[PDB]
Amino acid sequence: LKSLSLIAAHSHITGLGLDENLQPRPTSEGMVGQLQARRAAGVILKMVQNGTIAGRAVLVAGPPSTGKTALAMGVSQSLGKDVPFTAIAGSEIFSLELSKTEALTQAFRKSIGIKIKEETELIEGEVVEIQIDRSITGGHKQGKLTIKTTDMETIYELGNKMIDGLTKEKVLAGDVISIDKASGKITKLGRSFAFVQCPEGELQKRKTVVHTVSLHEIDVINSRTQGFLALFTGDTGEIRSEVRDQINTKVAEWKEEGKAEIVPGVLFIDEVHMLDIECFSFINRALEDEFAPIVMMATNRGVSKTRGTNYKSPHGLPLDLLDRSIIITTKSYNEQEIKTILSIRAQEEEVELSSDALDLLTKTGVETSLRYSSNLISVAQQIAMKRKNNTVEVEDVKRAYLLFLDSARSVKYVQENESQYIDDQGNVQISIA
Amino acid sequence: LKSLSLIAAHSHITGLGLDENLQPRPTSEGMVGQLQARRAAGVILKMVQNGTIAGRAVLVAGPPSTGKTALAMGVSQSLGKDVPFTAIAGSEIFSLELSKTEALTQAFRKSIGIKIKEETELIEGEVVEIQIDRSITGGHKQGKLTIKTTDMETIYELGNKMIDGLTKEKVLAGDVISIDKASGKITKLGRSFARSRDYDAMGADTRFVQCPEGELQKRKTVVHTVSLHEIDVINSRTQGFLALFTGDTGEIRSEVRDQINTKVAEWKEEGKAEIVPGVLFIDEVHMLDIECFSFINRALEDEFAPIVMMATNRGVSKTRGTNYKSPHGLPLDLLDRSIIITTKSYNEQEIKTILSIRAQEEEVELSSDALDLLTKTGVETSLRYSSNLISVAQQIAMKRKNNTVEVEDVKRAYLLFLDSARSVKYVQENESQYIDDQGNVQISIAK
Amino acid sequence: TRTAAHTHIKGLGLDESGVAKRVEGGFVGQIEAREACGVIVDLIKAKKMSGRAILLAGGPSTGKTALALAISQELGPKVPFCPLVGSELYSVEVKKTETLMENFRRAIGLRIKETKEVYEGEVTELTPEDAENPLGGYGKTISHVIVGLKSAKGTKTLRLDPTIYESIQREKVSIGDVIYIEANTGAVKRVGRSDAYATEFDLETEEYVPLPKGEVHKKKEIVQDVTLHDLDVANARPQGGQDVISMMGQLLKPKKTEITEKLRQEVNKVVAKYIDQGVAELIPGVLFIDEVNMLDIEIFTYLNKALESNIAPVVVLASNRGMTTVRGTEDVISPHGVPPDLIDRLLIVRTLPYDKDEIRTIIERRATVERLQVESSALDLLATMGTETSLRYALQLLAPCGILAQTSNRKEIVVNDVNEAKLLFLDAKRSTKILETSANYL
Amino acid sequence: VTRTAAHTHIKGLGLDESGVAKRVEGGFVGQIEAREACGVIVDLIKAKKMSGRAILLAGGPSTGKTALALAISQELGPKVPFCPLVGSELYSVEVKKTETLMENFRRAIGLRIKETKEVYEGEVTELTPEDAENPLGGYGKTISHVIVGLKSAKGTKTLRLDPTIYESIQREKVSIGDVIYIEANTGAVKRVGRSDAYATEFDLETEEYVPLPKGEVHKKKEIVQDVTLHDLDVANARPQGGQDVISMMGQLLKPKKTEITEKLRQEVNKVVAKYIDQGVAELIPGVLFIDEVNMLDIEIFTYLNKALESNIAPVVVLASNRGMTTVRGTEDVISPHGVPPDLIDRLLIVRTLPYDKDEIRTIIERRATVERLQVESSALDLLATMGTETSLRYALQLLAPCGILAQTSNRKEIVVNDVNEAKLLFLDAKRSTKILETSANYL
Amino acid sequence: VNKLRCDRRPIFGKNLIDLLTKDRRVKYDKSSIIDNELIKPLQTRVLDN
Ligand SMILES: Nc1ncnc2c1ncn2[C@@H]1O[C@H](COP(=O)(O)OP(=O)(O)O)[C@@H](O)[C@H]1O
Ligand SMILES: Nc1ncnc2c1ncn2[C@@H]1O[C@H](COP(=O)(O)OP(=O)(O)O)[C@@H](O)[C@H]1O
Ligand SMILES: Nc1ncnc2c1ncn2[C@@H]1O[C@H](COP(=O)(O)OP(=O)(O)O)[C@@H](O)[C@H]1O
Ligand SMILES: Nc1ncnc2c1ncn2[C@@H]1O[C@H](COP(=O)(O)OP(=O)(O)O)[C@@H](O)[C@H]1O
Ligand SMILES: [Mg+2]
Ligand SMILES: [Mg+2]
Ligand SMILES: [Mg+2]
Ligand SMILES: [Mg+2]
Repeated sequence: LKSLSLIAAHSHITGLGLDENLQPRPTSEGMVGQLQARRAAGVILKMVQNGTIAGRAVLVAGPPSTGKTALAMGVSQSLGKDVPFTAIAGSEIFSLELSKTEALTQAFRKSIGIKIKEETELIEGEVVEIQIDRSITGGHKQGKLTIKTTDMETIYELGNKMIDGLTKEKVLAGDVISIDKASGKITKLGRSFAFVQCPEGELQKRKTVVHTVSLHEIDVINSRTQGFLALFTGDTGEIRSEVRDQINTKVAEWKEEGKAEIVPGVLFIDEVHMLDIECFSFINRALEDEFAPIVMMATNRGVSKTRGTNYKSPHGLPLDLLDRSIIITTKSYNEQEIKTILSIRAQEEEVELSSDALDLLTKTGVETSLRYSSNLISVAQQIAMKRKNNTVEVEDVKRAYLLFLDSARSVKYVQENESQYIDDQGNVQISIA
Repeated sequence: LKSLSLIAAHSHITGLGLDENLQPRPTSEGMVGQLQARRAAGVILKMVQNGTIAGRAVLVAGPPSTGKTALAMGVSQSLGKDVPFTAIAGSEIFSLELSKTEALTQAFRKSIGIKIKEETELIEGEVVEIQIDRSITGGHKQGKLTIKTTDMETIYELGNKMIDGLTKEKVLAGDVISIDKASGKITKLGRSFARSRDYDAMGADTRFVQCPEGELQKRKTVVHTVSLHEIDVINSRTQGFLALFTGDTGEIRSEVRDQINTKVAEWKEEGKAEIVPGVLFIDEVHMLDIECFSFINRALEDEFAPIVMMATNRGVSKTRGTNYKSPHGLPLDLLDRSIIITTKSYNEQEIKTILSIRAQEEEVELSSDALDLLTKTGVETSLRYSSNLISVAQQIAMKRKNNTVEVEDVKRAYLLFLDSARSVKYVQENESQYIDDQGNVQISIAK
Repeated sequence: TRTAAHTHIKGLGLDESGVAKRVEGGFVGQIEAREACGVIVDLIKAKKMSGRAILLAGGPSTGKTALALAISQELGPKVPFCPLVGSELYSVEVKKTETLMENFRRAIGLRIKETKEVYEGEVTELTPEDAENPLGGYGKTISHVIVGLKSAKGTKTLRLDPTIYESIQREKVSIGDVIYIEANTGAVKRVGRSDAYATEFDLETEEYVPLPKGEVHKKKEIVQDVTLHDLDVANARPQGGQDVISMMGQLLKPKKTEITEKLRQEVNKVVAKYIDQGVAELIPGVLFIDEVNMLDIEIFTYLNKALESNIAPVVVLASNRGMTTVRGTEDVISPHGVPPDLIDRLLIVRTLPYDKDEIRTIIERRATVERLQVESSALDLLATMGTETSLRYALQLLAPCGILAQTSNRKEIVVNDVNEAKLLFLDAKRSTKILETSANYL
Repeated sequence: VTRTAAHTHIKGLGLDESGVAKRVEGGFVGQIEAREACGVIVDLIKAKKMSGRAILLAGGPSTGKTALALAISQELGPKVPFCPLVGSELYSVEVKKTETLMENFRRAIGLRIKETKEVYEGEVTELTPEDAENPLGGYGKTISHVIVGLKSAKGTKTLRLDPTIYESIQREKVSIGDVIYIEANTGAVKRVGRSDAYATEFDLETEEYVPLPKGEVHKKKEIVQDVTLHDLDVANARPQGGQDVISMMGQLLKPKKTEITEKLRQEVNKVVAKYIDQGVAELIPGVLFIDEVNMLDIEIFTYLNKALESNIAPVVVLASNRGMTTVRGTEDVISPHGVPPDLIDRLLIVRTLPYDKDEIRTIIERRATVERLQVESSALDLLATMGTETSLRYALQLLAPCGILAQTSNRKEIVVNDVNEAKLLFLDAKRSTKILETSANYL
Repeated sequence: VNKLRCDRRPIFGKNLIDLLTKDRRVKYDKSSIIDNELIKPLQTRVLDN
């Protein structure tokens, strides 16, 4: 149900918070402000849910500490389960073992899922009697068992494999057991009287099971006989393109036959501002294939130099992708918006804040970065814990502020004491005298 | 004498010339001069022998051909055996298979040694005859065998598991075997001499041994000297013992390292194993990456950190991996947590004494005027340039078959082989003939 | 009894919920720094946050690593703590991102507690109990098996279900041999013959174990801990005796591979399932990185991405540089070599240089630790030297003075010994001056 | 018939018993000082006393540096190991350069091994297992011994073998009538084949036939095979024994170079020293030669200083041609011959002088005589003039096509018209550069 | 035979066969835990998939 969860940066964000008209609410689902950006994200989410288009690349922009990564996390949350979502960093593809093109291809393939469903009969009932006829140093053995439900009760004669199945795991009369006839798996639902009610209705019922596996797993499996281990150890290298083409044809014909359905997902790349020209050139052609997931790209850099080239390009990317990409911009944050963000962060961490404390935290997060206050809140609560009161006061926040330095203050102190610190040229002064 | 006796650059030096008061004699143990440096080396040696201190870095400084490598070799010789002493070069750590940090970690782990003692209870003795009642009762009828030594012999009763184990590795009596008291392991030592004449061609495993003497069973203790790095290598791999010889350790993870540290601490607390601090010496450390320097700075503050000594003949120059020039060729942070020992260039008297000791080392006798001329040449040239001239002059004298080396032979040797300055002058005078930096060169003499 | 620039730090030197004392736990001065460190210790002990990063910056020899050692000591051995260097991440075998992620996972720990009921003792006898079969038949039917257990200061006999016959036949244990039986799981495990039967044979390949002490029925609770990275590597690495992959691990070289995210998420899911039953208890750790100025810009970007994960533990960074350029970018200049975006994500803790009196106190405390005694005049001279050249030079010079005093058969160091040390051993400044004043390439 | 490649006309340094080099000897002319120095180095090598001594010889291109480095090896003799090397070959993909340099260093020094072995060989007349009737309690069923008779030309003999050798020969699948080979030391048994006496037994037969061996049955002999220490280290690191499936898989895998630890070399040194003390072996120092040392990196140059101070370091010689140049891997360090100053301090410098016009003419004459070609005096003088005009190697290379040109006209002598035609058909570096200066598209 | 026997004797294990197992020997007992169900090695994953 719930995986390993701890209070992180984007724990509070759960969904975009949009209406039926795709008009964002001022404060909903942990999202505050950024009305146009949220509306664009909702449009993209609706496009992904439609699933009738492919190869669409969207780049989000804005200064640091603006919420682009938060917007992507909200998009993932609103996307729900059953739809693949891959979030990777820019530097993740620089693999020493796998080619960068191969890593990008694997990332693209991982975003597309495939659903296959099948019907498996199930037999579940309460054990009445178990009888196993064996022979010491005799070889062949026999067995008989009686199963029971609320409505019906019969004796079943077991095969040779069933004897091993019921003997590998201890099975008694007081156990409630469901077994798949085709699969042969034996499951112990619970323990009856030696506290679970006996199964009702028919003893044997047929139920449908669906297996969801991303396409990249199919490529890895069919790449080599020993490639299945690479699905866990990650040790696969340079899968032949013919394998990918055959897999694409098989997937297309499966979708045509209706045996399986494909679920396009979203590939998210964080800090795309750093990458190589080879990666961009490969993406230019990879986005044009039929099985291209919708790609979201984030970049906080300005007009800088693309890695692998001497010249400086706008937005940190060459114009080739910018021609074929869609740009969503983000704006700064108002003081009231910062106050609401801090309040929602406190509510997420169940920390009680004084009104004056909240106002001064908002003012210092307006002067400094928002992340500074969003981090200082927990330390202020920890300090207030030492005073044996469950409420953060102005004095606690002031003590935390003077205890922990901001970037600008630290820069000023370093500049005032440049002799003490290590110079870029390597010179440093350590003697006090 | 156990090592190969080929004469190397540092062969005359043996130990240190210090006394019980740590006063260096002017000429002792094959070393001349450098009284302050020798006293510092003796202090460091006593520091290492104390063993209660660890994680200290000492620097050795001096111009080329001053005695830094000789001082390190003398320190190692004075330390003697049974104490690890790893001597590596700076450029050695650059490995394609292993990361530089892992190479430094392995070098540090090699320099620290460990002694482990083990006790065994063994019963070794020639067997007289084995009888088993396979027909009277059948199926481990509690057979009996007699074991004989040169001083004593008894009869033992054998159980079912004894018979089952003895069926494997069949014994036909008249053989010397050892049985384990704890696990009951059957080990065949060797046959007796009475079986030597049975055939004319023996098997590969066939061997003959004498009858063991003394008590039938003995309690003995064995002490092994294995350094840590071997322990980590063995623990890391299913068969790690081969990785020592092959050298493909495979970047051992730190988890195994901390497990080994905990095991060693537990053994030390139990008293089974004792720790023997060693010395790690890095030569020509002037060349190294800055990452290695930072890793050394961090790793010098660990409990299992052997004393590290480094040498460098470079002045204020550029450090590898950085554009800027640092003093002494090393970053200042490392220089902070270090002690620097400086060595001064030798004097003419010191040079001639060293030349005399080198000539005596090579079983070469020299004329007085020949020695004076060699010292005069080595004053203007370097000291290291004189030893090769000495060897060549001895070869020339042997060619002339006239006892000691004469001044004429030394002059001829100097004429035949040029010094660096003379070669530079000759190259500059004929710069057209040699290949220039731009690749341009002139071949034809005629213009 | 070995010390290396440390081991004289015992905790943070704080008090019971207040400002740290002037001298405590081998700490002198820098009250604000260790107060903040104690606040951080309380925060991690809360075990609620995730991905909280702090950074301390200051001049060389200002106790930057000492504070990290102190917080590591204060946390306790049970809490995981992984020291690391900036140069650690550059690995030939696998990309740097994988190594950083592996270290992150190794920082997080996990504790497992289990209770077991044990019935152990010497096997007095084994007697089946006969009863009438529910279904008519001429064959023998057994309803219970009677086993007697004998131990020191207590013996008992147990009546068990007859299904224990398979286990007792498998263990090949007959009579007068110590066995172990679990209450609910059943089954039996032979541990060795009773020591009283050792003399029954002249020779024996089988060890004899003494009878268990105390009652035959025991209730012991066992606690085991392991980090998440160990679970991941055990899941990924194959094990076995004769399956083909088993010696395919042999005749080859096992090397680090980029572990997939699906394996990590499966491990997380099973860990969550087990912890929902109360058997498990997750404890976050602390990751310590030194010389963070040496990290590549790509590693900085991946750190920025990873710090927002829901499982990322608390990391602590140290740097002794100021206005420098981040490695991998010739134009970007940021304080301490950390890119500005990463600095925006953490908290900066300042560190201040010490004074002459603090230096003297440090020297005297170190001398007490090193088990050697100095005079007041010698101590003052050493403090003046440390204030002149550097603190670390004075700290390193201690052992040579002890050795020199030992050579002179003296127990305490005098001014003459420290003078001999100063003339024999040089510091950085004199060496630099010699290099400047010499033209012999030295 | 006989092939010549810029060499093979040098049979040695050509020095008298007093060390004075003759004007013309062993395909060499001039360079008396260099030849005397090389002879001194040869004597030092044969002294087998010094270790790690290094010399370096420097000069312009085509000054005889490679010729001297080959003549010294020729004078040394095939017994003493001599491993030529080029500075570029050190950089290896599989292992670091330092490991390759150390491996070559250990390859340089050699060692000879003497051991005595006795062999029973001959045609198998009969074999007979002997089973003892006493169970003795210790075994169920085994053969006490096996009696095998061996026949050869000088006579016949019978043998008595323990069950291990019998099992080995049974595994060898040998019946009566097959020539076998028994080694007394290790008990090795190998089937040479069936004796030729049974060739006519069947009309056709897959098995080959071997003549009956000489010697009575049993022979005593010793082997004086000489093996360098690097082979010992490789064998220790890469064992060949074992019948395990894992061992076969390892044998199938390609042999990758690995950093042999210093501990293994120390153990090899210990056992070698023990054997040489016992007198069963003798150690012979070798010579390592590296050409174009300017191609080496600064790291290899630094490690050479540590390597040359080792105990078992052999004599190494170096060749270079550049003058004031920058060491590779550095930025501004300019040193003579592209060698760092410390290494130059550690070694000795030998200078090679250029050649006079008369010396060039004599070289051309000697080379032409080696190639078994007839050259007219006027044509030879013209060749000497044009070689002095451009280069000696140009004339040496042009000596070859002139023979084909003469053969085409069926004449057996080199004529001025032939060499002129060759010069027309083949251009030297200077003409190529001059025509390259004025051309449209890179010429 | 004397020479062969004398030469076949000085065959020394470089370190040991008992040192190896003595350093493998972990004093920590079996301490069976749920780690058997927590590890799920590669072969089990192949089998159940
Ligand atoms: N609308 C919002 N709702 C909640 N949190 C926000 C919002 N906008 C920004 N943030 C916070 O600002 C921080 C920085 O935003 P993010 O896009 O994740 O990284 P950056 O903008 O610094 O690249 C995040 O931790 C996020 O919690
Ligand atoms: N005290 C000494 N007595 C005799 N010879 C010495 C002494 N010190 C140095 N040498 C000589 O100096 C040489 C080593 O010089 P070294 O210190 O290696 O130069 P560098 O400083 O460039 O490393 C050796 O050949 C040795 O003979
Ligand atoms: N309060 C203190 N008490 C005692 N020793 C201290 C104290 N603060 C720092 N030190 C000394 O400073 C050293 C730590 O140096 P550090 O500042 O970590 O180096 P860097 O600046 O390179 O990280 C330790 O060896 C310790 O002995
Ligand atoms: N003194 C000489 N006598 C005969 N041939 C010589 C002499 N010097 C050089 N040569 C010839 O020059 C050719 C190439 O010279 P080489 O030594 O390779 O040039 P470098 O010195 O540039 O390596 C060799 O084939 C050799 O036969
Ligand atoms: Mg962001
Ligand atoms: Mg040296
Ligand atoms: Mg530090
Ligand atoms: Mg040449």
